[PDB]
Amino acid sequence: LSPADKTNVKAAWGKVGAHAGEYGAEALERMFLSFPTTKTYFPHFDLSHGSAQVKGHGKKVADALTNAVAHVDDMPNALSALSDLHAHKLRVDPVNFKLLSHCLLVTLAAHLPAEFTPAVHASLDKFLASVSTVLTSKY
Amino acid sequence: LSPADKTNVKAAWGKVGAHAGEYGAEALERMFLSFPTTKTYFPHFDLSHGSAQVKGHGKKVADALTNAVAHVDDMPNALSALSDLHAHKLRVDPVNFKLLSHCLLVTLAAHLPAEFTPAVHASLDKFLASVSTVLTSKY
Amino acid sequence: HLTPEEKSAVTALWGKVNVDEVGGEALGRLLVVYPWTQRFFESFGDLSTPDAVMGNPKVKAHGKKVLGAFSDGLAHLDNLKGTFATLSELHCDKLHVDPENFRLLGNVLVCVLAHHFGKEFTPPVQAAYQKVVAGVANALAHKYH
Amino acid sequence: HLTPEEKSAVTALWGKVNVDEVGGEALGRLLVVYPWTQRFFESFGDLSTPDAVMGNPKVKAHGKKVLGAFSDGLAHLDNLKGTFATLSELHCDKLHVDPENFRLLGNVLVCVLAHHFGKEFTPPVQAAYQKVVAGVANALAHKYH
Ligand code: HEM
Ligand code: HEM
Ligand code: HEM
Ligand code: HEM
Repeated sequence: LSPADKTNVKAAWGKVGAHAGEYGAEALERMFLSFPTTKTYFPHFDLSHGSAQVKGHGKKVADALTNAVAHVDDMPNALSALSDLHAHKLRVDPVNFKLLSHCLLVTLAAHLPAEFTPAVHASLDKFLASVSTVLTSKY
Repeated sequence: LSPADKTNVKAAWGKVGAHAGEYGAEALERMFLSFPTTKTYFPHFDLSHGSAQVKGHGKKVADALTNAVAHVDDMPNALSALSDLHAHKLRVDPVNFKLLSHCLLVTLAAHLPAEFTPAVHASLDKFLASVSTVLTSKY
Repeated sequence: HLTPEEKSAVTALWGKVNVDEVGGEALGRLLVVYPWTQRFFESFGDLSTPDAVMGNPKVKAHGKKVLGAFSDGLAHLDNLKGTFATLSELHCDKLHVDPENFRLLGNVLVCVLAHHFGKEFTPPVQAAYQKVVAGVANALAHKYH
Repeated sequence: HLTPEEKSAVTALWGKVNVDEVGGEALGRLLVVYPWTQRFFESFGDLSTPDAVMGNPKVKAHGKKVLGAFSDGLAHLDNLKGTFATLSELHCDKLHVDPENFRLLGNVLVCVLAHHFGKEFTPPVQAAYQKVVAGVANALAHKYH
């Protein structure tokens, strides 16, 4: 990521803060309804609206992306464990990471319309691409 | 790249050898004839069979992949000049790196039947995917 | 293939869409987020920075023409292939645009609806629009098969 | 979408294809090179390494059913949407396979044909085979559209 990208991302993710987990839930919910092929990776989950499990997992995704923003310069060693989980054990199709990153961008738009400028949209797309590249590295 | 993938690539690329530039030419031909949208990036070339220009370019692409094998641990640094050409100057659609990588694998299978095992096939895909990723990293 | 209740949420949200802006906003963001797309639009002038692109007069004007073809596509959801017959011919035979990029403008459009509408843009409203843009993207890529 | 010299070259090479083994090497190479694909074949048993996958007799068995389907597609090149309509339903609504994975299997099938025919798999022959697989990949993706 360029220095202009680091700035825009850290600024934008600062202004989420506590709302982080609540936003992650909404992103997962959007993914499940918009792309029903992704629901088969979660047979052990209640996927009904306002589900206890999706709120709880929502916060686990959000915490992961915050650490990434915090460790933006050393991303492959801040997320190393999650590649093994997603690539080796869960066998997650690479196209599915583009689907979540896209629903993640629809959530930040719908919630931070003042900070979702075209230059910030581009920085966040680059950031979520990087995150995806690391998670799929064990392929 | 894993230790095994590195060994497997140095094996296959070893057997290619002095023919690399000739296979480089074939892969470009195969791509132009199979995926004819890719032609739009070479309006200044004679793209007929056995063109002097496609042979001369075959060598340049071949010599760049040989550099990359030699510098597999420092690929981002070995190709950074090529990455600025393809993203900044030429503006190459990322989807196109996938079509050239496919046409290289098709050329190698046809020429090195003994060497093109399932394991070597999988290592060579990872290697060209790694190159494509560095060549699209200014996006 | 939409349900009655999907179709009536789609059609109901579109009749409040600012037609003179969102189109440009969509096209402008595609050119900034996926910079390779700029090579198709050289004659439009200055695309060097995000500020240049969004305020480019030939971008905003071309945004209206794109959103104008979307508006035709909703009318005729039972016959998109035919509605977009001539646009598929232009885009695939004349311009040689990789279909992977029709999907990308489909999704950039969804981020913009969300941007403007906010909470009125719900997950099930999104899943309806996601179904639309995909169909548009497929219809446009028809001359490639 | 094929010339008369294209269709002839396609049919000449296909008659020479070991129907018994090419199918299996192609389904085998998919599972090794693109390992996320193994989760749809959990019950074929031991896919834990390259040599297990190419040795596994249920991969080989199933590989014949897949080549069987391509053959059947070649016979009806002017009506593919019709020929694959049932398999499209199976893959799309029941199994939930992302249609990008249909493109990958067709490209692995072209790698496998080049491994077996070497020099005979000339650029113009490959280019007719690329048209065919794009045809089949797109026909199996129909129930998503
Ligand atoms: C930005 C992208 C992603 C991030 C940051 C992310 C992060 C995480 C984290 C932190 C965990 C839990 C680790 C733990 O157990 O302590 C997890 C689990 C999981 N993720 Fe993801 N993930 C991403 C994308 C995806 C996608 C696209 C899918 C599927 C379509 C997926 C499916 C799963 C599944 C199935 C689990 C395990 C569920 C369970 O065991 O209860 N992930 N992810
Ligand atoms: C593995 C992928 C690729 C490699 C290693 C590669 C390598 C190269 C090299 C070494 C050059 C010469 C640079 C120079 O003259 O200084 C070059 C130029 C070029 N490449 Fe690529 N390339 C790749 C993929 C692509 C693809 C996919 C396209 C288009 C479909 C493309 C289009 C071009 C063009 C248009 C030029 C400039 C030709 C000229 O004006 O002389 N490249 N590439
Ligand atoms: C997915 C939905 C899309 C729609 C509905 C759409 C619609 C249109 C329309 C209506 C025109 C005007 C045709 C005319 O009246 O003469 C046009 C022109 C054009 N479109 Fe698109 N388009 C789409 C996607 C794309 C994409 C992704 C690209 C490139 C990356 C693209 C590149 C162009 C170009 C280059 C022109 C020609 C402009 C000129 O020089 O006059 N289109 N499009
Ligand atoms: C060109 C691409 C493909 C063709 C022509 C094809 C063809 C077939 C055929 C003919 C069958 C047998 C149908 C039956 O038994 O009733 C089948 C079954 C199946 N296919 Fe495919 N297929 C393709 C791609 C894929 C891909 C990419 C995957 C997974 C990534 C997949 C997963 C399956 C599975 C899981 C079965 C059922 C096996 C069982 O439980 O017995 N297919 N396919």
